[PDB]
Amino acid sequence: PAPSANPAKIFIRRFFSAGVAKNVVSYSNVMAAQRAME
Amino acid sequence: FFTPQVLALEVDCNIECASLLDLYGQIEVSRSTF
Repeated sequence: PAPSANPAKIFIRRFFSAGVAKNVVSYSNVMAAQRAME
Repeated sequence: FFTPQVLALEVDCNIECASLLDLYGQIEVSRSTF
């Protein structure tokens, strides 16, 4: 079944960096959604 | 007329130093001047 080999390694090569625990959304997006509730 | 047997070894001897980039705190960032 599962081959564990996706073509999504194109980013972890250098475009991303492993083991960093990056946040999922930009802080600008958070505050934008914040002020948009008022 | 005599063709040498090209063996498949490649020597190197080139220490990097050692890794020291995993101790520091890691924070991914965005457009500069945070």
